[PDB]
Amino acid sequence: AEERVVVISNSSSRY
Amino acid sequence: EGEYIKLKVIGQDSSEIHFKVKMTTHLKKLKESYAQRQGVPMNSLRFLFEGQRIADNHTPKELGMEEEDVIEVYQEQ
Repeated sequence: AEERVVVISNSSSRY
Repeated sequence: EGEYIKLKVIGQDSSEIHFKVKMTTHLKKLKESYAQRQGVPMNSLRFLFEGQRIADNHTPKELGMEEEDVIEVYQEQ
């Protein structure tokens, strides 16, 4: 398996 | 700007997915992403750090985690 690295990162609303 | 640390998450089958998180990240976000990628419900899994249960609102800072620390995933079941 290849290495796997996952990065864990309102007035305009219309509804 | 604080730095990401990279954690290794080891599954029941010894597969690995690494996650970058900040020291203040609530680890529910890692749990949810892992479960999504495994295609199973988050509540079917328990996530351990040094054998102790990782809470949704635990942070790496609270757990004393560092670069290259390991999280193990077991069935809840």
